[PDB]
Amino acid sequence: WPEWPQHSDRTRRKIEEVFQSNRWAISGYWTGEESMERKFAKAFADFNGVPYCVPTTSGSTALMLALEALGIGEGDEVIVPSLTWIATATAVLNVNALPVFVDVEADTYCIDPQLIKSAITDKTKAIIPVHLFGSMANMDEINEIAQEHNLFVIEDCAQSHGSVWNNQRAGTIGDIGAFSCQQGKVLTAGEGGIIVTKNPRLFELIQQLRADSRVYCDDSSELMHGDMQLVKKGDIQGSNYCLSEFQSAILLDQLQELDDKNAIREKNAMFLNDALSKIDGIKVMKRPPQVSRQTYYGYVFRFDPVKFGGLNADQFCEILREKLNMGTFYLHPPYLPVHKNPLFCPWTKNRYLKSVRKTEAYWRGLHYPVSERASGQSIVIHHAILLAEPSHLSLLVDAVAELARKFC
Amino acid sequence: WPEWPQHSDRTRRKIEEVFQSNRWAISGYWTGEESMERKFAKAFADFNGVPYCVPTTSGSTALMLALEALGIGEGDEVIVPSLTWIATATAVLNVNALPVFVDVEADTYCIDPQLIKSAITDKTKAIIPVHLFGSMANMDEINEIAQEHNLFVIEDCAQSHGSVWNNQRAGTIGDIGAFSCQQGKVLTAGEGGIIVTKNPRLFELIQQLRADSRVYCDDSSELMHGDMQLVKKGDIQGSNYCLSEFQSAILLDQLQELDDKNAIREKNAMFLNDALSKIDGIKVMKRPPQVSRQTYYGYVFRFDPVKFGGLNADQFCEILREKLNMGTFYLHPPYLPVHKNPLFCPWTKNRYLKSVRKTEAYWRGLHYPVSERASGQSIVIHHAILLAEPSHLSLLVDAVAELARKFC
Ligand SMILES: Cc1ncc(COP(=O)(O)O)c(CN)c1O
Ligand SMILES: Cc1ncc(COP(=O)(O)O)c(CN)c1O
Repeated sequence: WPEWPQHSDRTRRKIEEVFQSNRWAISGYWTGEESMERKFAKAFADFNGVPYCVPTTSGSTALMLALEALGIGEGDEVIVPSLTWIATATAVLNVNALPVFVDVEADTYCIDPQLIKSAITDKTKAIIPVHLFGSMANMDEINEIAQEHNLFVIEDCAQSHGSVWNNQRAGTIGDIGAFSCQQGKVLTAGEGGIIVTKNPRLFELIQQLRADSRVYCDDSSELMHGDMQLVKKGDIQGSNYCLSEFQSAILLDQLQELDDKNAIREKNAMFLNDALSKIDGIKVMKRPPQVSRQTYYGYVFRFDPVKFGGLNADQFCEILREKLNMGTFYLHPPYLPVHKNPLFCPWTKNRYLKSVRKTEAYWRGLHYPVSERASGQSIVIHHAILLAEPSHLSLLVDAVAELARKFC
Repeated sequence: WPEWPQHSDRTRRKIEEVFQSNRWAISGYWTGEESMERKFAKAFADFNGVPYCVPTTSGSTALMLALEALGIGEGDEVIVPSLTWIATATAVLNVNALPVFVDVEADTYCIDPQLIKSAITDKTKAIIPVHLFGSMANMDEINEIAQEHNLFVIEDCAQSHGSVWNNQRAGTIGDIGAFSCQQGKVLTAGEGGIIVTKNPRLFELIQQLRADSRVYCDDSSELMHGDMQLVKKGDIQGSNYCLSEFQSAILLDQLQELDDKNAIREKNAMFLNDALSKIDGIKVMKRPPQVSRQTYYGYVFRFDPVKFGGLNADQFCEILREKLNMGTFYLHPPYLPVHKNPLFCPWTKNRYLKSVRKTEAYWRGLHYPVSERASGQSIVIHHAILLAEPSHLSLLVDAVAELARKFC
């Protein structure tokens, strides 16, 4: 089976270019030509059809800085989906705000717009929709709600680089878009993050937030070898969340084939959708008409335990991995909801305000039915598998079909 | 003149090893052999003679996590020197605590122990001494004060990798040591950070704080290809501050020659100390008897404006750079004190608690005479210059000597 990550001599070439420039950080001085960071930023901005792009250290930090740039802090509430990686919620706690969970839709696993209004209070300042696995949150409904209630929208696109909703790439629709480039993502450098926005003011603030209150110099063409490209601004307090040049170089390389590989993943995902949907008891995810291009970080399908011998997703996956010989990293059940995830334990850290970290019972006692049911009756196939030949993917289909015949 | 950073085919070899392992992140699965992160951690721990080492994303984040691990948060005060990079103070604000500045010593530019007591209040929980440029803070005095007042000590070693005080490497003396591996530092991968501690409990907490509440599995030798090396713990809430494998690889390479290069820098620094000290009006930094090995991230010497035509450090440096033909990055005046640095502007961010960010007047109105005088009558030579041949360094000495004769 295809493995992940993937590299080529082109990747090595980009790394060699960093060594030749002898500039390993954006805070390093100008050595003659543009930094890998800015070259990648320009390329990704074009890819996303978004005015501004600022690379950073991780998707988690990308989310945090997005919140900081919007002026979110103590006393504020931010609405987030219960089903997602814990970072979507911890980024909120990191800025002293309170994450407020809302359940997801049964057929997309993305935040349910019809449950958002009920969670809005006078403290609500933003919503962080997540385009989970291989689906997009309903940005039409979400932006309508955000507009009516004067709320900001931050798109968590860590699992949807390149997805398109009504001809707008994921991340360009909300006020600020955040991406992760951690190893498992479709665009990766091992570690890495990306922030994008259409607003010029936010672009300046984001730069400062990740470069110790600094911004790019007025004109890079006027720079001489030895001159600093980052200059003081001081409009907003920032810290160091600069991506290394080695990572920006790898991202530049990986980006050149992102659209093509996403196209392959989608072709195969659709193939699976039509094949798996014919099996009684299997339900594929519902694709919104507004989505013209879907990036599949993870291919998800659901099953009815009643029609599959009462198996839970863990057992279902174990059976499939044995039959297909693929690793746990590549075929497994979805995350546990954030409020139930052992990795989510805000109350254990004094750094968090007592008013927002609450107590163990406060979070664990929350109830979000749809999100909770997900890890028990859904199967997630990592995108690398979607790069395999159709003949190979057919084996997965046959496996699910066999298992089904075993209970029919 | 020698430039920085510096690499070799050994550096390229380490990078190729990461590509061969196809594991680019510590959160990636086991691919057969130990991660670059753990190999570097083990090597650096041996280098520092410290029990535990956890690599992270930056020196700024290293400081922040050190504070989080010690339980520092809202309502706490942390004593820091006025003369240092702004991160020493912003890391404190990042955990919702209040940084409290103390002036530095005239002949070392490190926090003045005799001024620390006066700053201690019932809210004080820790002290963050910084081993600035080419000097070490008096750890004897600081640990005595910390012991008497029940305070934690976090050593900011971003500018002193390898320094030795009473046969203990910088960072191993306090409760937790933090290091930066940003491009300009003596040990670098473009971006990067390191945390070290002697305490087993803190080691576990630090791991979780940088890996989303996870720790290393019980035994890596029992791991099969495909298995995750990071496992859930949940004793303390963490976020993602994992160093990429590419960076850990470069650090492993750079570490192998760190001690030798530091030895060269020190030999040359001493040469300069004996030569420059003979010039009327020039004062070298005072080296504590307890320091047996001094890492010179920056070589600093002071001058008496009264004996040097009233020149300020900026003009003095401009003259020297013209005569020696070296860049501003390599020869320049010290930082402005943190409270006066335009990059330090806590009041501009809502993320910070109103109680700790205060106002512009609160910080800018502070007064720390020694730290303030530093940027006006001190010259800093970047460590790369200290790797030059003695004959070349003599040119610097001749330049200062010429300038002196011009005012005599
Ligand atoms: C929705 C979401 N947000 C944020 C993150 C964090 O990304 P990172 O591990 O690069 O800090 C992830 C997982 N990578 C995620 O799935
Ligand atoms: C004392 C000190 N602390 C922390 C830092 C921050 O280091 P970093 O740029 O790797 O986040 C620096 C400068 N690198 C520093 O001099």
